[PDB]
Amino acid sequence: PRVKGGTVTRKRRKKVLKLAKGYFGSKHTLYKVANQQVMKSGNYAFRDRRQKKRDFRKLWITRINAAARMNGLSYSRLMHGLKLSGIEVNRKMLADLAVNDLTAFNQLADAAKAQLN
Amino acid sequence: PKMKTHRGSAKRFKKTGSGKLKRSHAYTSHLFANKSQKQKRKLRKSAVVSAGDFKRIKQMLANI
Amino acid sequence: MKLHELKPSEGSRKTRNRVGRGIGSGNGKTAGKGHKGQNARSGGGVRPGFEGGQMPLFQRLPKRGFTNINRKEYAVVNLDKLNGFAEGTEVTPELLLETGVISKLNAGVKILGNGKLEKKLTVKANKFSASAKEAVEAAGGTAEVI
Amino acid sequence: PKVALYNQNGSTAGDIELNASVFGIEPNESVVFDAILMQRASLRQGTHKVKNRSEVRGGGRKPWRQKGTGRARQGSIRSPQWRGGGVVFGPTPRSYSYKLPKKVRRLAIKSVLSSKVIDNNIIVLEDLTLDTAKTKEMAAILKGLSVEKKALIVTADANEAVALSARNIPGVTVVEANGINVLDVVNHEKLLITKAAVEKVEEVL
RNA sequence: AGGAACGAGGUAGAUGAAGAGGUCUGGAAAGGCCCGCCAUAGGAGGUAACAGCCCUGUAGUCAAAACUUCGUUCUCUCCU
RNA sequence: GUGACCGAUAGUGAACCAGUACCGUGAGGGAAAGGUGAAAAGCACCCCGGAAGGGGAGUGAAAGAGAUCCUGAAACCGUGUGCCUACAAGUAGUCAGAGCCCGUUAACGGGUGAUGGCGUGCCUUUUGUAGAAUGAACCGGCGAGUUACGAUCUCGUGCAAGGUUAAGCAGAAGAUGCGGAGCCGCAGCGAAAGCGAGUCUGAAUAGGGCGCAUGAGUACGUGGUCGUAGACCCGAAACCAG
RNA sequence: AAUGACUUAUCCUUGGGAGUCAGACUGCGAGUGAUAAGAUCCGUAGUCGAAAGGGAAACAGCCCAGACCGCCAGCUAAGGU
RNA sequence: UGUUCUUCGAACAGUGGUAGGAGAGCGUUCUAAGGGCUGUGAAGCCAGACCGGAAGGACUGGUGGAGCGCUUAGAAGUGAG
Repeated sequence: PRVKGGTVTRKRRKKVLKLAKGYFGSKHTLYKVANQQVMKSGNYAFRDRRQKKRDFRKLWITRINAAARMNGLSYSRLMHGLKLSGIEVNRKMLADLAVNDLTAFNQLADAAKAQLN
Repeated sequence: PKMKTHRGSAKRFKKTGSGKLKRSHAYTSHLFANKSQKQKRKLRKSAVVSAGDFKRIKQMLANI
Repeated sequence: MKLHELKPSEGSRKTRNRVGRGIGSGNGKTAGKGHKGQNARSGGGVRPGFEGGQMPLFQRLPKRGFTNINRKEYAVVNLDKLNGFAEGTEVTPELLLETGVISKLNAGVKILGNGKLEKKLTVKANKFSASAKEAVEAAGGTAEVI
Repeated sequence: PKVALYNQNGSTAGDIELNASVFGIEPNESVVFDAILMQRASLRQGTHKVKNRSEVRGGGRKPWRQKGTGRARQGSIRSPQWRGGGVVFGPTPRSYSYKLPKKVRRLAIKSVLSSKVIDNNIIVLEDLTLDTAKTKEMAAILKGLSVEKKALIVTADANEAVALSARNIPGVTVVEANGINVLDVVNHEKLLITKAAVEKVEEVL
């Protein structure tokens, strides 16, 4: 028998175009650029899901460096003090929230001061 | 239609008992003054078709 | 068997391999034939008896004639086939053909001495082997050439 | 197999012992499946045909020359990518017939008869006495044996009163004793078979 | 190497069963529920929406003034 | 009379005034184009307008059903509205992200997003392409591993050292029942005569090659592949006949 | 290549199905060339081809390291503060 | 996904990939089996913030006005950038 196949193609095209909603110009309107933009967005989403894990970490390292340099130490000396003053595994964005809850960061900084000398 | 049998390969080769078809040696019809007797007593004997040749020519002799 | 569930035998049927129906399945664009060769073209391909212009294997080897015009195939009856008659009298090719041991008569019947027999048989055939005749005569049987 | 007899009035006292060689064997599911697929094939005609690239009513010239124009090559007026059609392979008229080996056929019919016996769907009616040619009597007979779904009527001597009747009932198919097959047995799920038909198909198959 | 009648067909037709069943939604029931019939007829197409019992119809019983197509008999013709 | 045949780019070129319109001096080539509603009951009448075309009022189950007239997508063209845009160098996205505006198949909600980080389309062909190498203006439809007959292998089924019948005759052009005519295997070797659990070469009761010894095929079905077929689609320049 | 160990889980035979006969760069060792070439032809190891990620500013082949997916977890390599 | 133990299952190891090989699946049309939705509204079209590992699938609201789906099988004019 003969197979026409009319609806499943248009279903695919509308699924791709609804995935490409909000794009600029013809990239939310025409299928053949929307599919390319959706595939490129998938690669970008995987890559940036990898990259967010480390640029958040570098922002927290910056904030901890600023808060430590308020107290007279650099970042590297503060982290060396935290590994020496007991094995404390206090993670860096909780240490960044500790300056939203000052002066709890200053007490850990004094704990770092205590056994660096 | 039926598969044609390669008549030339039917004239050269011969089926054996599975087989490993039988064949004759080359260099056995001409210029015997330039070949030694030890070559001729071995070329007058029969040989077996090698496996690399067998995987190529076994379709040509399917109908025996 | 119930008709509204017709379950096939496991392994008896297989899905036909779709060729050139997308890249995710495998056998995609190039359809299993590689890139830009003669074997990738439509319609072949070369002959099976072709080595790319090298002189082929059959053309390097001599002919080995010949074929006899009137060759008889006196074949085949072994000694173990005669044990199917219990106890059996008058072993005849006209009887052996309708028994089912011999499928087709080819100009005669030759009885060959592979195996052994243990019974008394009156044996009629066209030719006998030297070991088969002695094996019939050692059991007390009679072998006679038609 | 212990199959109770029926005499379409009582019915009835007594029974008939069918042989175990036909109605008592273990059913082979794959054999009946292959028989069903073999029988469903060759019932279809295969009378489907489309015009190939050579068979379309079209000229052999090319619409434009090979080089010079900024268009495609397009050697034929109606190539498969054109609107003129279109198919290189298509459907072609062919026969779907194939034959199973004979032992598989006998095993299929005996196994489907045994599988109907062990499901207690077999009804035995001796001689099928029918006085008139009316289908009302046959419907009353089918009502008296509590048959509401589809059914077979197997008749050894092929009586005309049985044959002309019950062909207007959509679920009832009257078949001869040697005319039995896999599809009618698997399709109706109940058969009404006479003693003469059983005593025929026991020695036929 | 010429014809006359009997039997079956075609070119054309007739007859041919059974429900306005009641209620509901509907623009219209051929649909749902509860109910009875015909059937050698439940092949199909229409009917205001998916008919078996609405129409044309179908299965069977039949018809042929006039053309032919076969089969049988007779006339006729031929024969050591 | 029937289709595990098509349904308006399909199926005859042609479901429609089709070998028609049109093109060519001629031979010849050769289209596109179906659908209101059950019933025209095809909008009486009023108003704007020269008319076309509208807005009411009617017929209709539906008038967004009103003459290419069932349903009516996308490219394309517009009108409104929520949020951002006139210091900004951007394969136009993604992650983070305040503000503003709404409430969902209530779900770590949806839309828009100032700003920061990262990021040179897709395909083909290539040692190597973002490539300034090729192809695509966009959207929709159509568009390329099929089928017949043989061969080989795997798996499944039936029977097993015996399996299978073809044509044909009966029989819903169906299954099947009859048909063993033939085919393959049941041990081979030798060029052949021939011999045979052996045979050939050879004077050889020696050696060696092939094969049992140490042992499963057959008939169908699916799948992979190969031959004969345009054979995976499209494409020449050319040749021959009338 | 041998027999005594410790690690590993690979290795032959048969049958079915292929693709590949344009390779490039780097390090080492040769030829041709002018011990010129992002040159040509070889042998050897790696990488690319067919490999994303981090570093060499960008830069297939260099250095470090092989991406099933998710996390707003930590420690490190090359390279840096 | 592979191996071992096998005491519902657990442990360990693996899971970049072109050409290519193998396996498991999702969709389209038609047919056979039963069973079931439909004018108290089918297919189709439009929108949604739903579900599944994927091809995909459901449920609501609107348009539409008459067919469609499910099942286990089987065939193919079997999926378009």
